[PDB]
Amino acid sequence: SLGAVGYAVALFFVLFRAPDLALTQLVIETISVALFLLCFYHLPKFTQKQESVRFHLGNALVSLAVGMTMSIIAFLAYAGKHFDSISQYYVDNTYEKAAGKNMVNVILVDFRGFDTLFEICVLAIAALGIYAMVKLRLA
Amino acid sequence: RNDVILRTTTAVVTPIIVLFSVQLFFAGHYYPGGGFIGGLMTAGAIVLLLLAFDIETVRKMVPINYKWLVAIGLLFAVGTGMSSMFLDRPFLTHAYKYVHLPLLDHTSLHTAVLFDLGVYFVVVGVTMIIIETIGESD
Amino acid sequence: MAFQILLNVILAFVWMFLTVSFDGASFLVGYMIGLFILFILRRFFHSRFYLVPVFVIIKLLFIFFKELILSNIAVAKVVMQRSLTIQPAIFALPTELKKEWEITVLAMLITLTPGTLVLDVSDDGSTLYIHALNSPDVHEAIESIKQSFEKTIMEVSK
Amino acid sequence: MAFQILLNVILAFVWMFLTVSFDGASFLVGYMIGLFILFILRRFFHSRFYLVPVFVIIKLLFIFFKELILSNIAVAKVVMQRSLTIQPAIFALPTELKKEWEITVLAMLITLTPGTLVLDVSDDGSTLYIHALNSPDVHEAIESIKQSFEKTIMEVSK
Amino acid sequence: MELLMIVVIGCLFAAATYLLLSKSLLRIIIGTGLLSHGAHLLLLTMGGLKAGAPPLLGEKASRYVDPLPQALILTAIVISFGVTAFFLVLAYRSYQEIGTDHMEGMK
Amino acid sequence: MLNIALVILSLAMVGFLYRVVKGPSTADRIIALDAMGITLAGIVAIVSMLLNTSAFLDVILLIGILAFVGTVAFAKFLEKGVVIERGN
Amino acid sequence: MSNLLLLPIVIPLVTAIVLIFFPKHVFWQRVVSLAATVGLVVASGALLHRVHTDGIQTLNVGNWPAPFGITLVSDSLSALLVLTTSIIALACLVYSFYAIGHKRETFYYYSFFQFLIVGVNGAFTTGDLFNLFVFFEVMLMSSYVLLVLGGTKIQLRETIKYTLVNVISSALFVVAVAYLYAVTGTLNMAHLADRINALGSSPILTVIAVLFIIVFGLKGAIFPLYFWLPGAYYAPPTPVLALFGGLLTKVGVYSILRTFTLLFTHDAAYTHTLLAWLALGTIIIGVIGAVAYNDMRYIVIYNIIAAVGVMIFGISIMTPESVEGTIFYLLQDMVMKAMLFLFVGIIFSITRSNDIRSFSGLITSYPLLGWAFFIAALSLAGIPPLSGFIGKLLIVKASFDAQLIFEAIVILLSSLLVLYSVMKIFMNGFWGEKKGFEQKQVDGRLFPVLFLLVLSVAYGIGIEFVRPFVLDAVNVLVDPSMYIEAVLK
Amino acid sequence: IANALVVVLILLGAVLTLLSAVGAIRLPDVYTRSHAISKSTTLGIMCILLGAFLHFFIENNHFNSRLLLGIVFIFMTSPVAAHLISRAAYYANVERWEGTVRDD
Ligand SMILES: [K+]
Ligand SMILES: [K+]
Repeated sequence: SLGAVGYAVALFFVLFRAPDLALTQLVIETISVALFLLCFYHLPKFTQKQESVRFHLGNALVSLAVGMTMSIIAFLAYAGKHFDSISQYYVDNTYEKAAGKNMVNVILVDFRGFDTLFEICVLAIAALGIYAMVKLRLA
Repeated sequence: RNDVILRTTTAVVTPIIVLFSVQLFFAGHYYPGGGFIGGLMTAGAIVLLLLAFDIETVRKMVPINYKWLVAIGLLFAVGTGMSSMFLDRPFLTHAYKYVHLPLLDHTSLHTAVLFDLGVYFVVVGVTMIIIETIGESD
Repeated sequence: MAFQILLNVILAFVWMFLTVSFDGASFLVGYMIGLFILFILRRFFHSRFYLVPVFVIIKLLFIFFKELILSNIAVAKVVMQRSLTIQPAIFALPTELKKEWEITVLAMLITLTPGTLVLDVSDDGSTLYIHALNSPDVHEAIESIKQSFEKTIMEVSK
Repeated sequence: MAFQILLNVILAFVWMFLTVSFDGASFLVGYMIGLFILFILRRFFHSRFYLVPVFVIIKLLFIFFKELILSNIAVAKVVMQRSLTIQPAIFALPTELKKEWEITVLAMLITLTPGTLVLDVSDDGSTLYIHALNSPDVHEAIESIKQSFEKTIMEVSK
Repeated sequence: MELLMIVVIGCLFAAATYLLLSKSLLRIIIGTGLLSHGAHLLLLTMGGLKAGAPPLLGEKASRYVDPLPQALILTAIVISFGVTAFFLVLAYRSYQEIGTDHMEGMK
Repeated sequence: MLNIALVILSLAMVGFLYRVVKGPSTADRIIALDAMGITLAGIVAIVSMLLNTSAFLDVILLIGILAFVGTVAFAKFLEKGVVIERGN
Repeated sequence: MSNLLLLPIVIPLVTAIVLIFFPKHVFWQRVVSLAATVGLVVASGALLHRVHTDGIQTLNVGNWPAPFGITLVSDSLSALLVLTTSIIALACLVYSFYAIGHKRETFYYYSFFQFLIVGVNGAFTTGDLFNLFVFFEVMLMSSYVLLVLGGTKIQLRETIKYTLVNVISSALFVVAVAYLYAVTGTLNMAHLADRINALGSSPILTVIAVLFIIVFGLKGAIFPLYFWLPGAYYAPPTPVLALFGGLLTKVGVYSILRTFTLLFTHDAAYTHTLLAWLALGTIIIGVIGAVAYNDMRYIVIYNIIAAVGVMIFGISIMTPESVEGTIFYLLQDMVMKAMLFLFVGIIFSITRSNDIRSFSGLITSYPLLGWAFFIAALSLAGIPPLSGFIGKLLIVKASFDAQLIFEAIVILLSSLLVLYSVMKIFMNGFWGEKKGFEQKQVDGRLFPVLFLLVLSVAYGIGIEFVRPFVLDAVNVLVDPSMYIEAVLK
Repeated sequence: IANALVVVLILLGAVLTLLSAVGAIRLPDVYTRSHAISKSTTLGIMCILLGAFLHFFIENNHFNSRLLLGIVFIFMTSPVAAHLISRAAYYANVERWEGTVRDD
């Protein structure tokens, strides 16, 4: 069901006119669901028992309060007073100043490319850390 | 338990995945795509080769270690920034650049594409490190 | 069978170099001339004059498209039928096919045939098991169909 | 060895078709991409990754040119020499070469070698007679030269 | 249309919060995933959802969808994937060496 | 028109979802998920015809290659343990 | 030239990349990381002199103007924090040379070190909220891996806990950026500060400011958001822990500081009384935890919590004297908490135990370490010839000048209780007769601790040298008009 | 949209996919469902993609080769997917709905 949530968020990205988000979302959700299925089938066979989600009333009240709180803050923020945006510059100068017709990629590598370097760094740290956790077993 | 059908359809399916990933990578500035999705699907082609074969056979077929790939792609992005720094400009200014290796004399390209190429190599390397690290754990 | 095609391509290159014009029209003219020349020199080659494998792989493409349409019409009349009528089967068939490429194109053709589905090609390349959807309807007629299919696959590879 | 070259050409065609531009530059780009892809898929083929036969036939072309120049320098110093010095010979050599193409490229190479001329390749494809211009000068050294030549001919065809 | 996206990201937030407050670790990582989906959809929604062309200057439309929130979302997606893959391999390691899944029992 | 084809594909995806919920063995659920992904690719093609944009065809070929890789991965999983073997 | 501002960011980054190629060659790992950290210290000192001589340094990353690209801004406070980070990193690196075993540093240890200092140095100098987000995840990802590296059961468990908390807080910072983008429409600090001051009478800005308090207080442990930190910092090894206690919680404090001195200035009464009560709760939680434990690591952990509470209470007053006092206290507290974790590590190396009740009599065998810990304890408390006096003196003076008597008395009694905790360590551990330990010669690792102690003593003596930097920092914090006319040119 | 062939291709692919779905529901065994799903949704999705290909080729004069490579890929890959799931089901000692004369 988390997989179905991921693929349908990708279908929202298609439907809200975001092609790059849809491509990356589909591939990343397929890889992540494969990692969840990795994590499932190595559960220990003792004390497993495959039991349902236990109902506690305080957890349900806290969860409904969290969801309705962020819903009402999103509604209050989206529907108030505002200054418009700064994306007329990016649709006016993606081709006249940079060399591109795509605008998500030109933002990612040219206008704001200084933070793409460090998400590359985050992925590098993540892969090196996974290698280090699996290989080092000093105990 | 011979996987003759799986191996032969892998052999005829892997080139169109590789062409699709390279076409996603080269057409990034003008159409959707980029280093991210192209690197992820190059890794997907190598994943398909991993599913059809062993773990030693695929590193025999593709003789790369991927930790050097993520390091060298990080170097490409940082070096693009440094080459921007030396010529009286701020870091990652991204003007044009001629490459005559000699290959296709004086190929004039925008230097955001080598930044994308660093993105590409690190994505391929990270995905392959994760998958073949989990695979040979036992 | 690919050496003759490569040889025709490089003879078209030699024809384009023999003049001083480089264009696709000169490439087609040189390819036609090289086709005639390789028709003269069929004795030295070993396999076949190379147009016959081209026409029979066009034949296999048309067989793929036609058996796809016939298979989906058969599934259409099975599903909308009252679904108590079918009779399943799993059966073996002997095989003379040696290389794994012709074995997988036989399997991919016979999967997409109306009423059949492959499971368990044997470890030896000598028999192929297959799941028939309708047992008394298509078990000997479709065996003649797959004998004609593997006959055409044999005459691709000479 | 020609199937891989044809496969690289048609993958370059697929690359030119995957975009909408048709030009030789895109053909070279697609040919380089297909060269990398066929380097990935070397396991399925049987003969060799196809660059090594290309480099060794370039090696045979250079050997042809160099042995031609050396042969004409040797004939130059034989003819202008006082012509009472040469010693003729006709001798046999065993042969492991099977197909007639490698036999005739061996014969065309060893004709053009300094001090040798072919006559009577045998009816069996097993021995080759040859006329040496200088008997004590080149009869065992040039036999080592032709052993290296037929070694290179063996490693052309794997 | 933004109201409907608000009332569905609220349900994603409530579900994520309810799964994070559970007793097993795999439910907690599933709640992490749902919280990430809710945050990314919230970035897209609060950027605006008024109809225009996809952000591509080849299409010569009069008005375009906002390009900034899509780039911010793609940054957040690749960062969230890195942390999620790390945390899943970490949960695998803790299953292998400790030998239990009960989060309250972890002491 | 195109809306009729979307309704028909949506009801088809609901049918494959009914087969992925029930169905005793795992293989029925796998084939239902494969067909559900291919139907999603069809929905993306028709909504790209509706939006009058050529900006989503890469999504279609991506859904095809992802569906094939996922199905061969889990079909390798049901057969004798591992999805990736160890070196000899 | 003008790229000097990137030299705290670029120099460790490059270093981390070139440390990936040779894992098994530990000698060259040590040599390259040591030389690059020394170059980092020299470059940060040059940046601090650069921002002292002429004005505040702004650099657009591309050649793009100020709203539309990423802008990096170094004022005097960020340069001071970068230099303090550099000194702490050098001392922790030499302690890492002597302390971390062979097996843990064949597996990419110094790379993760350099990525952590990349994350913190990038976080102190940025001019965008979402770039600050990305630097938070660089920092946090490297801290996850440095916490888990080695793979014993304890650091597995508390890596699960720490990772869970930071994932939740990362998603909350995403939704805060989303809300603020929907209100304002921009993403750099200066231009959305101008836009917030153009519509400052709206309640949604107060709600989003409270949400940033919750996010940054999950980052640096405030009450009631502190609960992850005791077990998480009880897990890692000693130089990793010194890095964590010196650097990680103090960038949340700086982010709160920049947020409420730059962005949210209208309707200040509600936000400042909220900050005052959260800070008082933080101080009380910290001193209760410091009194409660007979365990050295827990004592230093709750002293981190108490000092963060004192700094937040200094932030909660919009007077330049309180801002000056919390800047002084911030710098010395970073240095001092790194120093105290290195002391705790040396003592654990000697005793093979962490229980105060288990050992006594260390002055008779380790006199230099004992009197160094004595001076470190008295400098932590705030005794006037030592480091942390002028900071809490200016905080107490600015609270008395704004009529907060009870809160100033809480600050002074907190100073008393933190002195009691560290002197409990000194009096029960070092004094007494010899029963707990066996004679073992320490070596090498004592000297970075002595270097930090000498710098803290010289910091306490030389306030007149280190003050005009802090004066320019205060002049840019209590007036953001200079900040927004430096960037938006 | 104005073409008879494009409309009938789109609707025929849609209806044939729905036929694949009702064959997935109604058929009693894993292998009969493999038959129905494999062949019918393969031809349905290729008819839909051919319709979209022809629509963008006609009313925009844009030749999109990605759709053609998608058609060739789906044709190559969905029956071998059904083959792999059916062999995986057969090797799991799974058999349903009154097995006839069948050999191992
Ligand atoms: K997120
Ligand atoms: K998402």
